[PDB]
Amino acid sequence: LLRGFESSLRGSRVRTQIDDKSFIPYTWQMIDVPLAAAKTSFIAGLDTRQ
Amino acid sequence: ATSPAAVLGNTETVTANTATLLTALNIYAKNYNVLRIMSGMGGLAYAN
Repeated sequence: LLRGFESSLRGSRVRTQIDDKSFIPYTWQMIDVPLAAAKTSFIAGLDTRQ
Repeated sequence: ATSPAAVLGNTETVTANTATLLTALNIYAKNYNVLRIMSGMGGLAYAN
């Protein structure tokens, strides 16, 4: 109780603990919708000029 | 242009001296194209 207590010494407040784990799971949403990926020949046209 | 006798009594081939101020020409053409919609996306069949 008086000597076996945990304390946040040096190394416990290192910055890499926030630098190693990305923020991707806390900000990105599970979209689960397919990407567009439409072709260019369909949108631009057939170029009937020549 | 300031004289109605000249403005109103004139011939087919002439106009007002103030017609020289009509220096802009706008030419329009209205055409057809095809707006295709498929798989959630739009596009134009004819590029040019």
